[PDB]
Amino acid sequence: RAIRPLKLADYIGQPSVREQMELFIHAARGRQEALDHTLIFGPPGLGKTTLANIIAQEMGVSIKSTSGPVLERPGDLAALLTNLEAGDVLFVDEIHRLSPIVEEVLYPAMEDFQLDIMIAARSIKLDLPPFTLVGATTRAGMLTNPLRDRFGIVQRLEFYNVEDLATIVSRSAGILGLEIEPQGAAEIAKRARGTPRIANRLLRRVRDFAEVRGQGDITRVIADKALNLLDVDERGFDHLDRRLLLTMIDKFDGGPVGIDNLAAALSEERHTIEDVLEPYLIQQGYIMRTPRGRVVTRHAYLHFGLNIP
Amino acid sequence: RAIRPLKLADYIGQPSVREQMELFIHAARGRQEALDHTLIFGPPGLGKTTLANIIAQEMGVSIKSTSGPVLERPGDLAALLTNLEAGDVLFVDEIHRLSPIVEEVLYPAMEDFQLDIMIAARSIKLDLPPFTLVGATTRAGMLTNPLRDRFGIVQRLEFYNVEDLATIVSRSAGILGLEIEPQGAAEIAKRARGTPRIANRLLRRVRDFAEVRGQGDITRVIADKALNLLDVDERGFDHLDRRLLLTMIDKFDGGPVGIDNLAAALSEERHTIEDVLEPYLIQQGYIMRTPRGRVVTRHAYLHFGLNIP
Amino acid sequence: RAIRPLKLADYIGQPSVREQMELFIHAARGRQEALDHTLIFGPPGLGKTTLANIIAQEMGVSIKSTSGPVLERPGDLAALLTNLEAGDVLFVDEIHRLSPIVEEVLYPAMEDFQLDIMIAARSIKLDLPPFTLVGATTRAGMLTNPLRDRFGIVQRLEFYNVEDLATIVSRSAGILGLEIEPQGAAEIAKRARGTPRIANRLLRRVRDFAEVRGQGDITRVIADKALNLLDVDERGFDHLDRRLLLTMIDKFDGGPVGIDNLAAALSEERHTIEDVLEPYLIQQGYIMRTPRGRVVTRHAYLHFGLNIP
Amino acid sequence: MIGRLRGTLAEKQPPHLILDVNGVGYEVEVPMTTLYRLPSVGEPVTLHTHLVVREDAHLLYGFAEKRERELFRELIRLNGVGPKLALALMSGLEVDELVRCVQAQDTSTLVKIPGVGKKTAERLLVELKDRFKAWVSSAEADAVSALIALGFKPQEASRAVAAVPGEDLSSEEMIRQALKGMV
Amino acid sequence: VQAQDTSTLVKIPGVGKKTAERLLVELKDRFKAWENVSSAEADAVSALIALGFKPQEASRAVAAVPGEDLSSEEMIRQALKGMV
Amino acid sequence: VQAQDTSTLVKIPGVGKKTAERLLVELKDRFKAWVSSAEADAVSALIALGFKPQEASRAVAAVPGEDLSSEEMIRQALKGMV
DNA sequence: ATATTATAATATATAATAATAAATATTTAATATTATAATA
Repeated sequence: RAIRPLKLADYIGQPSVREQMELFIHAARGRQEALDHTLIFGPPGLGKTTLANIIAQEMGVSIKSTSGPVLERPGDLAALLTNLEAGDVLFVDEIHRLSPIVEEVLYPAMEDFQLDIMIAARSIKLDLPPFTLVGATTRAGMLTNPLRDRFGIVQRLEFYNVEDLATIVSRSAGILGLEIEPQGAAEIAKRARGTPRIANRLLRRVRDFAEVRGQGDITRVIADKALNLLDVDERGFDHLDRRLLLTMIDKFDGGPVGIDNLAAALSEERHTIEDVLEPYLIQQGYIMRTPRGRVVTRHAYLHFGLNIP
Repeated sequence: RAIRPLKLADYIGQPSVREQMELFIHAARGRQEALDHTLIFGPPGLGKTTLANIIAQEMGVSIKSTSGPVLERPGDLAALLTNLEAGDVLFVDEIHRLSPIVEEVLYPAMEDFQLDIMIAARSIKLDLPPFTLVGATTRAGMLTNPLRDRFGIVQRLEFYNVEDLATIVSRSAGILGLEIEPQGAAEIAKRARGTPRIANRLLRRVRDFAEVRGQGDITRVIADKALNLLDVDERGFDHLDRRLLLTMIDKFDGGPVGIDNLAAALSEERHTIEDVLEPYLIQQGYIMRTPRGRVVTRHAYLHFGLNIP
Repeated sequence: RAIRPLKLADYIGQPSVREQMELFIHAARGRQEALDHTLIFGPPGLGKTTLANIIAQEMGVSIKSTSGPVLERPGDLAALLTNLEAGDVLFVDEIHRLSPIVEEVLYPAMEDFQLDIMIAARSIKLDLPPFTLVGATTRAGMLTNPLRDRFGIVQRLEFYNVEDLATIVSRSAGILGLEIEPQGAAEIAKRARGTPRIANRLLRRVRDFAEVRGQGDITRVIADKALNLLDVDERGFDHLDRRLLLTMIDKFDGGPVGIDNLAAALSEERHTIEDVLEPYLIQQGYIMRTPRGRVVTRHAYLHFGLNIP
Repeated sequence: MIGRLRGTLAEKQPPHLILDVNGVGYEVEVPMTTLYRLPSVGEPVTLHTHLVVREDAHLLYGFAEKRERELFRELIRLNGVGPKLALALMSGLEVDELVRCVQAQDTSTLVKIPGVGKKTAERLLVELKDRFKAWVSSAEADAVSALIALGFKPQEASRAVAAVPGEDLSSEEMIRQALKGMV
Repeated sequence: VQAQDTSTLVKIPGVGKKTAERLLVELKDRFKAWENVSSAEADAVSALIALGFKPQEASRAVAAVPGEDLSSEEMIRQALKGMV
Repeated sequence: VQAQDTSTLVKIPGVGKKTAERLLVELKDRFKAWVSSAEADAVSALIALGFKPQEASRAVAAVPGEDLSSEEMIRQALKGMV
């Protein structure tokens, strides 16, 4: 019993990017050969695992879900390669950390699916079956440049715009049997970081709100007093978001200090803080990056009605 | 005789968060279904097991308060889930410390309440009754991205608002039988240090002060006389903190400092400082942290009229 | 009147310590209220256990100070809990040096004075009479923070100034039945490296050496002879320390040089130097090691009177 | 040699018993506790047995239980224990109670046995302390492998698996019932 | 042997633990004077085993001060005072 | 006994080299009338790859490459632990 | 432009457990006798 979109056209957002993967899909259907190795880079919440399993379903192939953090040994990599067969695919997340030995093992494994490592005595000559390794990292900058060059498919996954997220809200409510007002769908679409996972979580919160505080479906006023009870503004603020904004506009006077210092002050993990912060705050352009630190714009400081000194 | 509100409405300290989780409780009650997974993080020591027990009485079901050492082996948690029933709930703690084998066992346990296990490989599929998995950690940043993204409700715990801290001080003093003042309540709220336990300790100590110095009376002047000498300050500083600040600024003039050098010069090992005194001041943000030395910020310079380099 | 006096007026400690907490508990006792937990810590060898025994002596409650490293076992912890009764006080030495099992069998006793005992086996509910733990540690920095939160009162010990050391020397020599002049008392205080109980031991040794060469009266010539035989001047510099600083002023003239360079120059192990030699000088304004290296005041040069700009 | 008898009782002269197994009677003694479980004269009985060979004699000892034979044999392997001592011990107290007292290493409950010195009691308890152990279908193997993957030991898992649910049940419910237990 | 410490015995090569308690027991067995339960008591014993007590000190403490027709918490309390 | 083999007897538990070699010595007069190279190569390759030495040999011996190449028997041996 | 050293990982000395093989040690059963505690 899963809500999960099992269709290509469900993720109709980023129409140029989706059409690019559609061209790659029909190229894979037309090649009937070994694909180029895929490495997609994009912030989370967009369903990159959902995208990979949609790719597998359209290929008509079985998909195994693993990640770079999961793997630690080249023997585990060999096991994962062996479990896959002809007409299979592997989803891998966050390749950005990897042992180098795994990389030189994967170099012939993606050249010609070969394995030619040392045992001296007899070396291995194992040739893997034809299956495509699909990469779904968040940022390709931190990972090694030879791997990024060697991976064939690279694409930018971006936060979805208001109309796509509203459409996803409407169809997900249709899956659960509920209905959303177009204005409420639009406001929670431009909110929730423009990401279908966060949009669906917000949909669940607002539908529970309408289950108790409301007496029916969610309308614009239902969603508005939901965000009033959720303490969320028109931009999609959080209590932690408001506190961090207040600290870097007031305590540090623009916050020209490193992300490590503010994260330690908040006692927040670096990766979680940056994943929450950078995409929505950069697409709004409230805060840029300096080597001194992640200093704010004048517009962000004026957002709270405060004039820049 | 611990301090504990009986009901969720009786729980006071996070009124917006309390209203949100009351909405979730009534959503569980009205829908006649097990409540979603609730992620809890914030202060390390707050008696979260007792609050989970209160939620259990609100549900009217049993919650097995379990932690990392309890569920370090997948067999123990599997047995506890087998004794768990429909509409029940399981408190889980130290999820971050738990092994990834626990994580893969708990993937189908919350994923529509199933269980898949391997036995020349053979697969065995098991089912689980619906329940409310409760995940509470001291820090939620170590939670893996697919696991946290697959969860539902995420709830944040934090120290109370200053007026709401003052109300908590008043209620605890009424419990303790102290003849406290609202000005004294706001005083101790300013002294609450973000921790309810040390707050109640301060209520006990000012009650002793009113017993031995005044005639059993707690007023603003009595609270000031009790908490304006030695390791006290209206903001939260101590004479230990003032000594540390003065010894840093007279030696290195607000520059990079050696931590071993500081421990030697203060006649005080750096460990306790970075365990209690430094984390609170960095929680206030008043010390900016570098990999080449800890420096106080402009707030401490403004406290003593010091320049900015 | 003993080797360690048991009277609060007979020990001239820190004025804040001499004023606040023992007067507080003197005026608070007799209320039929169990005293809460109190911590004392600082430099080693300062008789924190003896000070706790003193405090319990004025409290008039049965008390026996036991060393934590001696009592590794929770069974003996239960023995000490059952040896005492309602409203009693207990002094523990080096709580941070306990095996953890003592700690988790001690937490419910701090919670609700409850000794939860494990034996389908079930735990048994074994209540405890009201009691009090008095903490006396050299450094409890690695102790668990929730145990700090259960504890109420903490006092530090610091390097006492020359007036307090002189008064301590005078009162302890009056206990010893000495005829030391106030100038000799100041000389003994300055010869002692602070540390009031270790200062008492040093005064005992000086008294014995003076009685070897004369009577109980101490003259400035007797103080000079004691400094010569102990090879430590009135500045407190050790003979090894004096030789090393003479080599440093004869080589680099107090310039900022590396710790490894001077360690190789003096043919001495650097870690022992760091934990022994410079600490005594660096509580005061003598050694100012920087990111470039060690800096020495000219007041340290006043022992020989040679300095550079 | 002799491990068990399944024969017919001939006469009862306690403690000495004669067991006519196919025409020939067997000189065997049983403890008075086993006297409380012997059948009548002429009735068949199955006795777990074990012989003792001496320099000048062969002595036959037969018990109602195999485990009683094993405990008797381990008592005889002790350097200071004769058959008369072991018969006195088991005529005083029964087997698993003595096992738990060996876990207890208590002399009070064993001194009361007639003819037994305290020194004998502590030496036997100390040299008998617990070094011993305390006293598949598709669904069975699937549960065993599942609990092995869950961290349970195979011997620990098997005793919880095969005890409560029946034979050839549904794997989910029988794994559920196996994991129903707690310690 | 009159102090009953096996640690001094076992450091000698060829001497293990079992030989050490044999020497202790069979010499204390009269040679070395001259120089040359209920549910509550079982619950108490099990609690002591779970709290680090070896069974002999959990045994003779019960034997010295047995509890009769009264609840567990007080005779275990005076037994804990008793073993001191 | 006819082949004067010792290591075959030694692998039996409780058998020393001297015991088996003596058994040879008296049995040669008592009796009057009366896996491949790739198997070890796969184990060595798995050990150097990172696999634990005894479970790797378990996977190798579960489905050996007696009638097929070393790479394919490694391929089907990695089926076991998945 | 050199070191330096304030923070960040790291690798093994020292706790532990698990076969194992040389080196041993190899006697209790019956019965008087004498205390010994309890007893007409």
